[PDB]
Amino acid sequence: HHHATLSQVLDFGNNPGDNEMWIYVPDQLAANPAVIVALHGCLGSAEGYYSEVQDLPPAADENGFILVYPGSNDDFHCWDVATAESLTHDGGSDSRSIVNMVQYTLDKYSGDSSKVFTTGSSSGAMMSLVLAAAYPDVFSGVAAYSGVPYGCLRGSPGSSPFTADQACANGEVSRTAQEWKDEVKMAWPGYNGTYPKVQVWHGTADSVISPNNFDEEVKQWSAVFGVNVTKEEQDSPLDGYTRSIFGDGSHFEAYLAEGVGHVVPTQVDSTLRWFGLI
Ligand SMILES: *[C@@H]1O[C@H](CO)[C@@H](O)[C@H](O)[C@H]1NC(C)=O
Repeated sequence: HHHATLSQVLDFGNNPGDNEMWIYVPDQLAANPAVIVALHGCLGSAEGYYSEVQDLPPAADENGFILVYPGSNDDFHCWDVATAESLTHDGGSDSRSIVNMVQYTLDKYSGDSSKVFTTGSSSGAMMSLVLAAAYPDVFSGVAAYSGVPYGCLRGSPGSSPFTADQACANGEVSRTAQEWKDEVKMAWPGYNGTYPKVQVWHGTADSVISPNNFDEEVKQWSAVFGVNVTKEEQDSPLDGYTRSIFGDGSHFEAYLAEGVGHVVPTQVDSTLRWFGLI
């Protein structure tokens, strides 16, 4: 029988970041399919991430949504989370290319523009929060595994963990919740609108991206949404994962995984439930 496979899309429109686009389209789609953008980490690739999170493609088969795997061949295969272009709405670079991949997909498959989501690990988690801050008009939910608060690397000469200024990855950058909220506002000056629901994950033993970044991400998004922790669930979804539920639970939740390092493995069902797809 025919089987869907990951395939590179060689022309998806304008590509300011000079990125690759790969797509997994199930053989049977929902009538108005959702789109999940799945973002690899540094030194990774679209094909690598397709293998790294093995439960995503079967979930697409079961639910009839489309997976878009962008790929970066620049800066140690890291996503640009440092330049003004990538960090800003309509600015350019990788984030605009990713949005163009989304628009290509919505147009070709008559997809549901209200059901575009993004998930990523490490560098890809960092980019997922860039997409949340700079393109909240495109994305309705994000799931960031082992990343860094939006804007931490603003101005940096690169976005990999090998640059000279490694203050963010080393956990040395602490800003107030208000400062992190104002950072998010800088992604789209004058925008006073919604932001996609944000789910963040980090491991307490991460030697690459300090778990201090989890605390900074919590400050950032609790300020954006104006929420505080209302409930904590132990061992949720797995032993040692502490789930922090903020407000009424509809905008921001966070998971700190005891003993886990770089990166927290993707919990597909937790992320799909967050996106409302299951
Ligand atoms: C956006 O919100 C700020 C307060 O955060 C306010 O000063 C500004 O007037 C608002 N923009 C518009 C167009 O109303």
